Amino acid sequence: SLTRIDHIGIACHDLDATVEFYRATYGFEVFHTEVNEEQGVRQAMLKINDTSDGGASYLQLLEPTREDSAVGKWLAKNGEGVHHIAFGTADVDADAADIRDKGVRVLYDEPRRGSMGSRITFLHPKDCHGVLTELVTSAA
Amino acid sequence: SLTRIDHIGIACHDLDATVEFYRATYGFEVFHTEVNEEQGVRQAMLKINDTSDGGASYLQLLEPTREDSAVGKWLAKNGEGVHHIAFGTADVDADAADIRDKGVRVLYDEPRRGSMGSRITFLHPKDCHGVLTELVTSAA
Ligand SMILES: CC(C(=O)SCCNC(=O)CCNC(=O)[C@H](O)C(C)(C)COP(=O)(O)OP(=O)(O)OC[C@H]1O[C@@H](n2cnc3c(N)ncnc32)[C@H](O)[C@@H]1OP(=O)(O)O)=[N+]([O-])[O-]
Ligand SMILES: CC(C(=O)SCCNC(=O)CCNC(=O)[C@H](O)C(C)(C)COP(=O)(O)OP(=O)(O)OC[C@H]1O[C@@H](n2cnc3c(N)ncnc32)[C@H](O)[C@@H]1OP(=O)(O)O)=[N+]([O-])[O-]
Ligand SMILES: [Cl-]
Ligand SMILES: [Cl-]
Ligand SMILES: [Co+2]
Ligand SMILES: [Co+2]
Repeated sequence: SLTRIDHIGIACHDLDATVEFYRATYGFEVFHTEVNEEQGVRQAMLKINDTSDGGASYLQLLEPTREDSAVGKWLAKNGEGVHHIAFGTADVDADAADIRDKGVRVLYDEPRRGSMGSRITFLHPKDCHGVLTELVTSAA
Repeated sequence: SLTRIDHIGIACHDLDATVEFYRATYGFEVFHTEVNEEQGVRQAMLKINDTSDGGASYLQLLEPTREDSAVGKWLAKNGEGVHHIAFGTADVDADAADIRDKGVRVLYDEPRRGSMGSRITFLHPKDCHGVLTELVTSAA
């Protein structure tokens, strides 16, 4: 089952500048930073709250590491802003299979590594009324 | 203080069809529906989780009631997808004044009515790295 909003994926041109914006404006602090070279992003997670399923909700700020990447292509076309939304589940493999069986395109055969060792997959935005939708199971 | 992600505002052409998509695909159900004629939207709130500040996190699906509205203009330009993000606070007036004092444009002098009697205001996307950002205090 999808039991929380896990995060909002926000694309930006300069991760350090946009991190500073969220810290200065709202008092949000950095929970974690990492590079995902497969995905072609440098990311920062800002934790906003805990959630009733035992998880948490974050802002995931993403700067592309290369133009030839999902986020690099998207920023070039659209400018900075919301790139995707992510829902948390205790079983991404099972939930992804159930959604594949409804005819919504699941972009990975098998979940891939995401933030903080999580396992993630994506649903095609053109099957989700224009919203790139991620499914995530936390490593813990 | 901004203590939760309150909701994701998602624009759609057909509220009933997009509600059905979220119900069929993810098992989300409708928590509330209402029309906001000032804002020019028909909305449905889908509750995803409760949050550690005592509040909750929703998907807010929005269909325009008129072309000449924030969401009608935006859908015509961009197609369906994420329109805004909303953060919850126990004092929208105080937090909005603190953010106005940082030079981020606050679009209302005074918070206006939002979902379920909430009081809301917005920050200009061009001051927030491309993200239309709402601040909301729940009526309870
Ligand atoms: C590490 C991690 C992350 O979140 S990494 C996040 C970055 N990685 C990802 O996004 C991977 C998944 N995304 C993708 O594979 C691709 O970007 C998509 C789903 C396949 C689209 O790739 P395409 O190469 O087909 O892009 P393309 O520009 O060709 O566009 C294909 C269609 O999708 C639309 N589209 C593309 N990106 C979109 C987005 N982010 N949201 C909504 N619509 C989108 C686009 O406007 C076009 O619509 P249109 O036909 O109406 O004009 N984490 O830890 O949580
Ligand atoms: C009831 C409720 C709701 O949430 S009601 C939600 C619907 N209402 C609202 O959005 C009200 C707040 N929004 C607004 O007043 C306006 O839409 C904005 C902030 C002023 C923009 O209005 P404008 O008439 O200036 O729009 P305009 O198309 O002229 O565009 C002005 C600039 O803002 C950008 N922009 C417009 N809408 C945007 C959005 N949703 N996200 C990001 N960028 C946006 C746009 O791309 C352009 O950038 P560019 O210059 O780089 O091209 N609730 O209960 O929670
Ligand atoms: Cl890596
Ligand atoms: Cl009304
Ligand atoms: Co993500
Ligand atoms: Co809203």
